[PDB]
Amino acid sequence: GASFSKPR
Amino acid sequence: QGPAKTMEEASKRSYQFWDTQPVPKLGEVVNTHGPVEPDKDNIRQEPYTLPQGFTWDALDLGDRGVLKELYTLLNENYVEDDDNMFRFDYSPEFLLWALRPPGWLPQWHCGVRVVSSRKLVGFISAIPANIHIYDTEKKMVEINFLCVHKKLRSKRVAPVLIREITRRVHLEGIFQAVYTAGVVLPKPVGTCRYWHRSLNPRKLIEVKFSHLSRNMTMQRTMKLYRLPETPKTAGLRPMETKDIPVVHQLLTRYLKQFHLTPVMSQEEVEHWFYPQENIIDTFVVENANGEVTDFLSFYTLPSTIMNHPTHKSLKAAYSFYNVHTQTPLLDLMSDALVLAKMKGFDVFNALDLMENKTFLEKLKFGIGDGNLQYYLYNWKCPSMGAEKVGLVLQ
Ligand SMILES: CCCCCCCCCCCCCC(=O)SCCNC(=O)CCNC(=O)[C@H](O)C(C)(C)COP(=O)(O)OP(=O)(O)OC[C@H]1O[C@@H](n2cnc3c(N)ncnc32)[C@H](O)[C@@H]1OP(=O)(O)O
Repeated sequence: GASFSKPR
Repeated sequence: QGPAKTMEEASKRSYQFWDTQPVPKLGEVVNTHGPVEPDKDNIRQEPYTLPQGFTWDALDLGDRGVLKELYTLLNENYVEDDDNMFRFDYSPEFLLWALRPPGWLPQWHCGVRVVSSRKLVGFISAIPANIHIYDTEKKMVEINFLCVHKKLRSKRVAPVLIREITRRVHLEGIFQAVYTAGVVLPKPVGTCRYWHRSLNPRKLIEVKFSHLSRNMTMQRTMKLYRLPETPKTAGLRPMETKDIPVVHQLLTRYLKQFHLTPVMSQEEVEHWFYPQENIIDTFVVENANGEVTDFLSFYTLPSTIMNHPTHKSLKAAYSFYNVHTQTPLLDLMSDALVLAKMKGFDVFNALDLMENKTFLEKLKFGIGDGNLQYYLYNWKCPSMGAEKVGLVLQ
């Protein structure tokens, strides 16, 4: 979905 | 001139492009349900003008060479994490899955090339989707894969791409769209957050995708995330062709409880769920009576690890649609983790939408730094909590 997340 | 990650930071920002578009303003609260503007009965026939030296080109993804050019554009220029450490690495065969579902149109695979070299430097796509939003079902498109080459950024090429795909969708009689992004734009209908479940914690920590929890050793971290070798749910097996109708039935009934969902035909269910190795995995629960009562699914989307001498890629699974009627959702997702570990994934990602908050903390997911904002184009409706979003994009 056009959002690259990684853990905070 | 730069993007925003938070709603308070975005409220001090100016949106020169999005102020011109039929979307609600970031500041106003939406009290109604319906289109922002009436449908147009005359549509611009000519493509929007690109800056000098660039040309439109519709990409035939059935041509292996052209598909590979798109793979390379995305591999080198698509979305990164906010620290510029990882980049999506959609595979060619995944791209074909995501871009040629039932009803796909060639003009909706909208490329930009340099005239002289033919180098592909821009892309945007639309695919058709029937969308249920509160009490309205409507034909829309889903926009995805908006990408501008790094060397062409900050030159107002993205607004031209958006207007050109809008025009091409208008020509087919469609006036609403759904899309997602990690940045805040006018105006989110829902705000979701990615969570991450470590499967290979040693690799994830070495590449600094993850970090050691406060007062936790690596040994402890390995034991914490250890999973069984095989799933536990009786009768769990891969989806087969004979399961297409019941998977469609289960999904359709399950999605009624949310406020933003797809409405899939049986052919769309076949496309989005029938297993394809290294693209989409779907497992059904066939019980002691031979009835399919549940299913889990997740898609394959690795990332490039930028500038790393040894580890070049991270294999990630993304939670797709998980439907439970007889098996607890917690057990279903536990088995999804076991299956992903078995298939070599390094991490399992899931959003906090649908009922996912009921299992995220229990199954040792950790919260991510990325929001996933959901948006509708030319549709006014009140925002909703993440738990009411029932739509997952590729
Ligand atoms: C009826 C049918 C309707 C169909 C259309 C429905 C709408 C679809 C809308 C698109 C849905 C995409 C959904 C998925 O694909 S999200 C995928 C987004 N892709 C990436 O993040 C890939 C990596 N980044 C890039 O390739 C570029 O940085 C992009 C292309 C993102 C911007 O290139 P660049 O950095 O060179 O910017 P610019 O100078 O050309 O132009 C900046 C203007 O554009 C606004 N902007 C920035 N990012 C986005 C964004 N992600 N969605 C919408 N707008 C965005 C920006 O705020 C500013 O507007 P304003 O701030 O002045 O107002």
